[PDB]
Amino acid sequence: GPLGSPNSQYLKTRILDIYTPEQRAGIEKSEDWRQFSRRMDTHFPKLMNELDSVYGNNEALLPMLEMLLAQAWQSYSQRNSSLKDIDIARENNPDWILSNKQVGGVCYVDLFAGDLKGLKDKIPYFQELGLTYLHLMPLFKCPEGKSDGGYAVSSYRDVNPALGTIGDLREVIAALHEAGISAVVDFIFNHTSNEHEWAQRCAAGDPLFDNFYYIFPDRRMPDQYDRTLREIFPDQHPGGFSQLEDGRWVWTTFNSFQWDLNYSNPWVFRAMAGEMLFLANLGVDILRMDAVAFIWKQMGTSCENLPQAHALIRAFNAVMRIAAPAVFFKSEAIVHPDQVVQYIGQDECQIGYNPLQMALLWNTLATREVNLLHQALTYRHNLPEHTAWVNYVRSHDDIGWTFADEDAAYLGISGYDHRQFLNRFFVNRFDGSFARGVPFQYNPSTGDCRVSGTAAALVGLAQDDPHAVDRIKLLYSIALSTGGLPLIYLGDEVGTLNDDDWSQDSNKSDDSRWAHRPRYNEALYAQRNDPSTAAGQIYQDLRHMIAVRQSNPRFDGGRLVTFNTNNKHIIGYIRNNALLAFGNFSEYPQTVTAHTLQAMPFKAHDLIGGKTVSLNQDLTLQPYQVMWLEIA
Ligand SMILES: O=C(CO)[C@@H](O[C@H]1O[C@H](CO)[C@@H](O)[C@H](O)[C@H]1O)[C@H](O)[C@H](O)CO
Ligand SMILES: OC[C@H]1O[C@](O)(CO)[C@@H](O[C@H]2O[C@H](CO)[C@@H](O)[C@H](O)[C@H]2O)[C@@H]1O
Repeated sequence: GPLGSPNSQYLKTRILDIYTPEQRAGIEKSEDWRQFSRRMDTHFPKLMNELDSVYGNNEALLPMLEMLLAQAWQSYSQRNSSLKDIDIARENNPDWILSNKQVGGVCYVDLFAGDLKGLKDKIPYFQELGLTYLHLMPLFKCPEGKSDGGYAVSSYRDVNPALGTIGDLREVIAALHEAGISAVVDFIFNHTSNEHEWAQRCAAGDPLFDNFYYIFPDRRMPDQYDRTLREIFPDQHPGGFSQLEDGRWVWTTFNSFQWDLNYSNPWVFRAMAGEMLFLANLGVDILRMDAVAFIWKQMGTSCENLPQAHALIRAFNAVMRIAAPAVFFKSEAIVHPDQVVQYIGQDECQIGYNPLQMALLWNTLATREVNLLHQALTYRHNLPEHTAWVNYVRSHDDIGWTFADEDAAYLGISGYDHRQFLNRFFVNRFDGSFARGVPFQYNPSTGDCRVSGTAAALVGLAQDDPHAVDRIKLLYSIALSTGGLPLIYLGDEVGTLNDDDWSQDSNKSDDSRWAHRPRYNEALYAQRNDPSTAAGQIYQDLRHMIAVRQSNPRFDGGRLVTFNTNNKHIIGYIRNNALLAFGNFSEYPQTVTAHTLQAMPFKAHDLIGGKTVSLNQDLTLQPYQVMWLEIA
């Protein structure tokens, strides 16, 4: 703007006004201030541009921003020197996320290890597995009873006391860092629980919390909005709103006890940015940006993926570039693939879940046909510089069939009919199916349904299907080798089956996702080194692929080129022009012809099986065989 308007230099002089002139002189000369000052200059114009694009000439914008930047300085000043070293290192190495060295795991602290002290005791296991990244499921205070598995947050600062204290969390994070492991946690920034102090105060009409949520007097606007809102948990409530005891209606995209925060209020942004800086200074390395798609609402639209949602995330990003450069964002957007990828950017979310690949791994097991998977790896895999996918096989959530109908239509596939088939297959309602999953949120108004169940349940391990172990290794091979940071759902690496206690526990019984949230299975973990057990076969074969990925630089980076196998059952792709991966999605042997392989060297070492493979004749793969062939 013109002479007189706000800019980094203006804002910095006002930050320093809290100091006596004597104190100020010292602050300005300090190392912390020089670093803060240079990052302000570099990144503040982005923060201002993004916020201006959202809030425009809102009276509260300048006061809120000065408040937030004063907080950003106090936060960076307090930030521990070991974390400032990580800041400098990541500032100098934006592609750390793209290294083949990275392998992630995720677990619930309570289910996997009891409590935070118990989790700290599991760290030698994480090292034995090879993890360099560990996502811990929501850790903070939440409603007793039903809390959407911790996702209805009653406090961003107080640890759930069943898990331990903030001090225990601090020690865990430092212990993870000592072991070479990044700490990853959720930033549940779209909504709080209805017991959160802000929600109570907002609903009670406390002016300090005016417009922190979206509360309406009656159904007039909810009915209007509901004309275009998708139902995420239709078993819980219709549309996007829930009714308070006093008769008013509040926006609740998810459960009725999760109230969507009102980002059209710039004081909400500032509030959440303060919570973000608190997590940063715990030493968190990556924040999982929960429900990114939903943070802006607009009548007559889906209220998903709106331009302002992307702008607010880029504003949050610039706050981290200024006050905690180590802290990266992981986008969790389970939406149309055209929209998934728009969250991924060095200035937005540097990494994002890849639900397209994950959904299509499962699809290809069901159909035995790699067509959709091949299409996605050909046209939707490669990303902008300085960004990466998080490739995964399962998560704490159901599987949604989030492939693009337009893509499927190019292949002669009707998306609607195909999902009906996938849904039947994976819940064991299709002749011959190996899968033992359970439905989640069947919606009779749309035909939509998703699938619950662990990786091992969905491949046939519960019934001892002789192909189950090999199916698990095949799916993980692809997440481990396509390019991106792979994420193991801990428990999968020993073949953990569903919890069949869940259906009868009245705090869980309306949420079939609890089927694939079992506790740590001591008996299976105890078999992990025994090659005659399914646990041992799964664990040693995953561990072997992790060792290869992490040691072999032909896996480095996020880029791939697909290779046409000329066999509809076999997927093929090349990393770094040097590693040729084939995966057979058929339960029968399948061949890649000598003719298809003419451009390849006569012989190549297979890193999976350890044998030299001849490529100048027909290559027959065993049912569900993976080969990782060194061609350069
Ligand atoms: O269910 C979800 C939507 O299909 C939400 O998922 C996220 O938040 C939910 C509420 O906090 C929580 O239920 C779920 O475990 C969490 O992963 C995700 O934000 C969504 O997948 C991304 O677009
Ligand atoms: O076109 C005949 C037959 O010959 C090749 O082009 C090899 O010379 C086969 O194509 C395969 O190999 C290519 C180079 O490695 C690769 O890019 C193709 O994806 C793959 O099918 C083709 O089948």
